[PDB]
Amino acid sequence: ECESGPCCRNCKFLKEGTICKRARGDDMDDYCNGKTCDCPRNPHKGPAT
Repeated sequence: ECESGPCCRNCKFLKEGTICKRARGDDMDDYCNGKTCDCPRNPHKGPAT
């Protein structure tokens, strides 16, 4: 599969812990997980990253 959400390369998963969107406050960024490029969610409402 080519899960084309360039939190991938073009198709290929980034380095497990590589931010899509540089969110801050509640959602502490949005890392591609080696598995998925659906700009994956990172809740962690409180502690950073």
